[PDB]
Amino acid sequence: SMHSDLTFCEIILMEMESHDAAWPFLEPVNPRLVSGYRRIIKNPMDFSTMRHRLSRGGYTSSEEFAADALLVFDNCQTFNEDDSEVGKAGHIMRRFFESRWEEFY
Ligand SMILES: CCc1ccc2[nH]c(-c3cnnn3C)nc2c1
Repeated sequence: SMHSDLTFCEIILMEMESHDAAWPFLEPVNPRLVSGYRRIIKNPMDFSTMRHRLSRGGYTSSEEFAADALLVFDNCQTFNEDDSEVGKAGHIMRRFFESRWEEFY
């Protein structure tokens, strides 16, 4: 299970999930709602997958956790136009994440 040294990552992820701009990223991009996603995006990532991976010990380091957070935002900017609702949400969430991360790094 999660090592206590990563509790700060657990908190950041919780805070991300609570943000209104997080709605596109809470669960895996859902083929019932979004077509052609995995055709383009080879490494999907979302906050629920991160939350479960973190809790079960699937992140050894904060670097691995942050890499998955950045994958959420990188995938979003690959798939979505910057002026789309989901594209804008991704940029909000990247800034929110980086601002919390930079309190530690
Ligand atoms: C469950 C509600 C919902 C509906 C549409 C969505 N679209 C995206 C998304 C994420 N990254 N790219 N897209 C297009 N998340 C969504 C969530």
